[PDB]
Amino acid sequence: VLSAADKGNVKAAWGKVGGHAAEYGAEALERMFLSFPTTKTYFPHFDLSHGSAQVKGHGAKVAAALTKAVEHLDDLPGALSELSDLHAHKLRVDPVNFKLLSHSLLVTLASHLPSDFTPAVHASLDKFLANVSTVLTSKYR
Amino acid sequence: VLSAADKGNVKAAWGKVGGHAAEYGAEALERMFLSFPTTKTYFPHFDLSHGSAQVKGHGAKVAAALTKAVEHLDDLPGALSELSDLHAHKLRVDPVNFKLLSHSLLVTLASHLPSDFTPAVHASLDKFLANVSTVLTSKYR
Amino acid sequence: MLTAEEKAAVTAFWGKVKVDEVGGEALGRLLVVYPWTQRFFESFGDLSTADAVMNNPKVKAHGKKVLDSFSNGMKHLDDLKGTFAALSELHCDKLHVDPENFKLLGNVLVVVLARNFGKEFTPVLQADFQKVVAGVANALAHRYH
Amino acid sequence: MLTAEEKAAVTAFWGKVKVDEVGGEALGRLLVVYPWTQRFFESFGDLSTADAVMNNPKVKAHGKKVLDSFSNGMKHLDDLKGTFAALSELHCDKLHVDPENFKLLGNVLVVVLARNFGKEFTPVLQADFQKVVAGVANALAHRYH
Ligand code: HEM
Ligand code: HEM
Ligand code: HEM
Ligand code: HEM
Repeated sequence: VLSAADKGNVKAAWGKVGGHAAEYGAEALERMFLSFPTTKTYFPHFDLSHGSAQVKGHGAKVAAALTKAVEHLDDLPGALSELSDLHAHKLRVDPVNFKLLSHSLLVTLASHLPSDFTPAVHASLDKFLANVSTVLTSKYR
Repeated sequence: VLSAADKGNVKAAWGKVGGHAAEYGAEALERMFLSFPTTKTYFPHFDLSHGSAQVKGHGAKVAAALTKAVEHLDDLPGALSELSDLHAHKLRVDPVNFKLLSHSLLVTLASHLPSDFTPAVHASLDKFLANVSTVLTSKYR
Repeated sequence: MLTAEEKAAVTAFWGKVKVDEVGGEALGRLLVVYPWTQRFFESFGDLSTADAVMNNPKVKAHGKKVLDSFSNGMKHLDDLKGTFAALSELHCDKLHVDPENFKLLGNVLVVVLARNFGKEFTPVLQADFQKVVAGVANALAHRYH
Repeated sequence: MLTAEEKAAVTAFWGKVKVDEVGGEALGRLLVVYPWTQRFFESFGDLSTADAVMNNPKVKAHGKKVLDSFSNGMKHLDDLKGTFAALSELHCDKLHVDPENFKLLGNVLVVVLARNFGKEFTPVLQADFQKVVAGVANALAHRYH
């Protein structure tokens, strides 16, 4: 559960991400697939070669969902219903994988906003991602 | 995140627990300390002997907080704020411990309510316990 | 691993466990309680509801196999790493089962025993038993460790 | 673990790592990001706030010790179980550190390298680095598995 402070930190970090959300979204997938090769099993139909237009397009999808979540920090389950549906019910993604993408996403933000990625912001972003992960892996509908 | 079926299952199972809450609460602690001895390091000032009146009394307190949570399934953070403060801020209990206790409680319940401890009830309680665990390890202050 | 006692106790208790029955309930509860695990059992057919899961013939049959390996494992508590070597390869290398899952199953198995034996499944026995399932989870996770 | 390819990569990059600084930043972020870890360093003084934690001299000092252990591991990449036997013993047997925590620190380590190297710490380089930390975490958790 996020503090009021977490919510502000998440919003601040995200404002810095701004128009690069998609790019960061794409790099993160990219880092996950490379560091954690078992995640690839979920994308048998994807071109997973380095630089894939497919991974890029998918990164934008992911980034787009995260911005949606940032905007609805007070009702994530409400905000990401369609997504749990897909991830929990449809794809049955093992929860461990969500920890791989989160890590990948922090690695990505850290490298691009070294100034902004303070320990406090790092702490709040981690919590937020744990929160989204929980919503996406829960069958509450 | 709990579904409406989840909440129904929790209320009903906890309803069957009824007046034996304290006893079950005490047995869960005893099973925890015995199976996972590292847990004991959080209670150095306790007599963790067999049947300690301290354990039994602690068991009672744990059971009363769960009842309170069952009564507030829609606002755990609000309902358990004081306990979060204790466990998260003051005690700094490693979250793996919550898993050990949750397991310990489920083992207790299955053994005492075998006809009621259905695969569905089991699933719902496991989720309920993870939600409580999240609250208790979160510093939302 | 267990000492002489833990072992004997664990052993003696086991002699009363109907593998057939208990294995089907253990696997079934896994798919119900931790539903992402259904992904690995796609070929099993209908896992749509808890009833479907618990009543699925593939689930039940596969559950019995799992418990057989456990029973074998119980005969070789001395060498769990050796005894589970092939399964370690299958689960790790071919299936790619996150090792976290091995723990969930072992835990679900203990819940199942508690259910089936009530008070007979004492806190003390439970404990020796936690040792066992942790040992088995570690043997299977070897191609990770 | 690493191939010779990867051995080389990991080794070259490391050559550029400022152990002092990275170490202190890694330990500090751990304590701030995963607050319960603070329970093991109660003796370090004030860990009240991020600022306090990051600026704690004992934290800074200890971060160096750790990274030092890291540097050594880097040298004995093919026998991490042995190189860390001693630490495994301390952390597992004496400290009772839950091994999940070993994964958190490594992960924090990777985030810090990324913060400090930017584009220099590529997806491909990170990938190699992840194997190392996984190795170190498994070697430390040895006393368990
Ligand atoms: C931060 C957590 C995540 C978020 C926000 C997220 C978001 C999304 C979005 C927005 C989509 C596309 C939905 C559409 O078609 O419009 C999607 C699809 C997908 N995601 Fe995720 N995802 C997350 C984690 C994961 C993880 C950890 C995995 C597995 C490694 C995963 C596997 C997939 C797959 C297999 C698809 C379907 C791809 C396709 O066929 O288009 N997701 N996700
Ligand atoms: C569902 C999970 C848990 C619940 C509901 C719970 C509940 C409680 C309650 C009601 C109290 C006493 C509050 C009062 O003073 O009125 C307490 C105290 C305490 N709890 Fe927990 N607890 C949980 C998990 C844990 C875990 C996993 C640990 C560590 C293994 C732990 C360690 C402690 C300690 C050390 C105290 C203080 C004991 C004393 O000095 O009296 N708790 N808990
Ligand atoms: C205590 C831990 C476990 C034990 C002892 C165990 C045992 C077994 C055995 C004996 C087999 C069949 C071997 C054969 O084909 O000869 C098997 C297969 C399999 N296991 Fe496990 N298992 C365990 C945990 C898991 C977990 C946690 C999962 C995934 C959630 C899993 C997924 C599978 C799958 C997908 C198969 C093959 C299905 C098929 O081809 O019919 N296992 N396991
Ligand atoms: C990458 C994983 C880790 C490595 C390589 C590592 C390394 C070290 C080293 C080199 C020492 C000093 C031993 C000596 O006194 O010579 C140490 C001590 C210690 N470690 Fe870590 N550590 C790791 C993870 C952790 C984690 C995650 C925790 C707990 C949150 C932890 C808790 C401690 C504590 C409490 C001490 C002793 C403090 C003292 O006695 O002054 N370690 N570790």
